[PDB]
Amino acid sequence: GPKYTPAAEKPRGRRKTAIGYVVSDKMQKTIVVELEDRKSHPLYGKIIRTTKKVKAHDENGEAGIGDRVSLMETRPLSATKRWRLVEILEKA
Amino acid sequence: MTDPIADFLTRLRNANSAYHDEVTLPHSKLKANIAEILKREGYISDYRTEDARVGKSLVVQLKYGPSRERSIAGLRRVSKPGLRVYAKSTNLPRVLGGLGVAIISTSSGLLTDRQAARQGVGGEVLAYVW
Amino acid sequence: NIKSQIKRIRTNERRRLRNQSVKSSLRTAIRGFREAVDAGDKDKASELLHATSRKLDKAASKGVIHPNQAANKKSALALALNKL
Amino acid sequence: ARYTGPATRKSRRLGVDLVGGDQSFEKRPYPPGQHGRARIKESEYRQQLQEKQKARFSYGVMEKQFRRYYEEANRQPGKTGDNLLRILESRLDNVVYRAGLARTRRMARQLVSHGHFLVNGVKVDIPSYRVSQYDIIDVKEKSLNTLPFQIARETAGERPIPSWLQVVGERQRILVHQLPERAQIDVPLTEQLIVELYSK
Amino acid sequence: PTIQQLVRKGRRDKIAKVKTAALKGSPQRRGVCTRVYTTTPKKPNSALRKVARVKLTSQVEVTAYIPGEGHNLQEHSMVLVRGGRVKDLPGVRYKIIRGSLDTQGVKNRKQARSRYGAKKEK
Amino acid sequence: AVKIKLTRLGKIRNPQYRIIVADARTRRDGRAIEVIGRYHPKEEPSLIQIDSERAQYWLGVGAQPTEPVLALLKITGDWQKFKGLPGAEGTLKVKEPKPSKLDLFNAALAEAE
RNA sequence: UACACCCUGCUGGUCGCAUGGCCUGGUAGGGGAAAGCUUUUGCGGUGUGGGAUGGGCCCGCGGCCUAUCAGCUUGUUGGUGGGGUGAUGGCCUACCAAGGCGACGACGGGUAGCCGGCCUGAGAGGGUGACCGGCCACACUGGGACUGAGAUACGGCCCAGACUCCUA
RNA sequence: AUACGUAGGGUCCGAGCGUUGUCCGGAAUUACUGGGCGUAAAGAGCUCGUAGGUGGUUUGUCGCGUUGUUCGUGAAAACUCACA
Repeated sequence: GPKYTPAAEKPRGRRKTAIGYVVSDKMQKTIVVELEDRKSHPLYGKIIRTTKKVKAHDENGEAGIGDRVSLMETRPLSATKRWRLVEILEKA
Repeated sequence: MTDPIADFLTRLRNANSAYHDEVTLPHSKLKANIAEILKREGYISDYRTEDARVGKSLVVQLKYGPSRERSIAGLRRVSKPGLRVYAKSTNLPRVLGGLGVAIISTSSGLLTDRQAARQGVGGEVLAYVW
Repeated sequence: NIKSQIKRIRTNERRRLRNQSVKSSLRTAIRGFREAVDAGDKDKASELLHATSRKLDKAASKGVIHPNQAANKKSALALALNKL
Repeated sequence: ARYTGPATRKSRRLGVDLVGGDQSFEKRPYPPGQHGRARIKESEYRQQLQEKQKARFSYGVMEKQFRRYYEEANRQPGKTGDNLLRILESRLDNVVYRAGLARTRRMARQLVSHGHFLVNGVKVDIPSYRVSQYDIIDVKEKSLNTLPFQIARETAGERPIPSWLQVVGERQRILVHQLPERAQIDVPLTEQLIVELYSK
Repeated sequence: PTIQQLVRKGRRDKIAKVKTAALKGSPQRRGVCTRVYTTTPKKPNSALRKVARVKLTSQVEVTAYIPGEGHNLQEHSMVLVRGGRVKDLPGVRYKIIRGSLDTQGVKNRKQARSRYGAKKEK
Repeated sequence: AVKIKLTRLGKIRNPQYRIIVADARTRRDGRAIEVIGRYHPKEEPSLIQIDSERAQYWLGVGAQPTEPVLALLKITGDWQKFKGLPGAEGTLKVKEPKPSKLDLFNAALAEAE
């Protein structure tokens, strides 16, 4: 038979992507983004709404304070920075 | 002031209980449809909306039979603020074991227990009257 | 505790002792290539990169270093030559 | 396992026929002892306890085997009162007794003790054996030729065979057909008290 | 009551109300008894009840009752203490098993015949 | 590597076996990747019921049955499909026909009357 | 000798998740192996392409208590370039910058392996991780290293103590 | 003294039968289901307001919450139904 036998494409993607607001675009190639949750309480039923301060990598510095942006998770790119700013749709 | 629909139901309860044969109300579409379905199933006599303070006003006549007896048995908002309530297609509660009727604000609009059971969508129930 | 495998003890001592000299020699060659590249001489760097791409590839074919560490070092020295 | 005492004293205490034809119990219907005459502090507790004790002592069944009867009856889809009476009317010794082939409950108890019966071809020395519908039943010849068992089989003028049991030949073949039905059992005092008490 | 305030905090039970304190909730412990002096029960129940104070192996010093009529235990005895509840006596919530490690069963006990360490009559 | 194994089940005196596929480094009763058969020496015909085509796949990728597992494979004729040397045929025996639940009482009634 | 493979220089096409991915891309330069025994059912060796299964890393979410525990934080955070690693990544390291974490409870004190489950309870709920199963951690103690595809290496090793034993 | 102790005599259970230890429910005795706070437990001495929760009438959007649906999915045993 052929010397070379081929491989597969392992359908890949769907890295977690969500809409956040840039809030601490302060450090070089670095932004901090926040998210919203709306979850029914396990016991009572009072839907609580909380947040989360993810750290994202901006190689370009496009974002800024209070911008409605989107983020996809990457490979771990540093100690607490695991997000890629893509599909920006609001500033300020 | 926090809750308008609870005050709607409280006024219905007091006015019917205190033997009044009518009640007047501001006309926000929510309570409008609540009283609309109420007369639809016949726990009240008839509702009519006219013009008032900047909005409009709905006036509700309570159905009383041969004596001063109310077809309404009672009213209680369930999906209140701070405890808003959602329900699904399967476990659609049966009011008074199924005797009564309820309000369930479906994604397709507004439906009761039996209607939503015949159809099968859920998401938000409200007060029930029996 | 002694149980029917001191032969493994001697085997592992030998296996980890040969790699000591092998790794010392390879690291000395790599450091020499480092002085070649930092000195700014490109012919010596090219020849040392050639020799080390031979040597570390041999060592990876042998049982001293995993295949990919050798490729990493080969690429690093190759770029060090390519830019000097 | 097995109890020891006779049935006359328990008959008198519980105040019901446990032998069925106990001459001495009707001779002394009051409970045994110096104070069977003395009136009891009546309680529905006593009513239910008397009911369950009559049920236990009538068939030769015994208490721990009796509790699991109620538990499995409650596990059944039907109402527990029906299921308990059905299963208590579904015992191997009960099946062979209602055919009129044993003059006493202890008759069948000691018969299954000895191994004088056969269900579907397998010998079961276990009175707690369950006999299903359409089971083939037979009696061994060693007991068949025994004199008192000859009397029991040939003078079987005892209680009639219920519709769910059918002795269909000289081989004492009790070709069971259906379950003991509530409309067919003709049970002694009911068991709703047992269900209500145990459920609490 | 302020569902949100429940989310903030709340909904804990009141108090354990512990009963046994020998140790480990032990079905029984063993130890050395002392101070076997008899004290007085409540005035309406005028009598005198024989008790002792036992230092159990659990390294706690508790008060045990001596049930029955006769006793076998004395000072420096390997008494097996079990939990009990004697409302007739103040602060006495223990007993010592008869027919056991140290204390011989109560002599000629026949109404109980299992308690009080009364073995089977031959 | 990978091996097709017999794993033990049932109570003490009567053994039963599930034909599983698993790593060697596991134990006799580890997490089965897939149950592909079952077998019981205790029952009369040593009756075996095997998921066939999954075994075909696993033999294709290189599953290596245990010695009695391989014996069972031959007992099925499954080893005559992946290897396919003579072709696959029914090799295992079967439990005897035996009467039914209803015909027993039918015959009993016929005998009685 | 390999070019089946890897590294580099350039470059064509192609899919994109941005790093990039695919054409054993190509090109050109460079480099990388092996085995015998045995007649004997034959067993065996090297390299690569693929399966299979075993894995290694990261993340969503779930599940102790205690401010009579409210500040914590400098390799901490981000970037850069490297060292190192199987691969990412302050993992490490030189510089740069000052961030980052918390009342939606940090940082502390105490406490505990955890789940399929099991048991009670009508239900919710509550209590447990017996055994049978699923993983993890640990194998005088504490530090260190080894090898192999793979090591807290329980019946592998060294070093610092403990303890014990033998002792010229 | 039918309560003690003793005898019968009776109740029940049975190779068991009682005692201790622990957990759940009964307890609504944490009251989400399913509690209260004038006199029984419970409105700080009184203000404002950060955090937080929390919302008037009405137009269009989004469908996050929420619901509807397809599928992957939740080892075996679990536990149950049904069969042997």
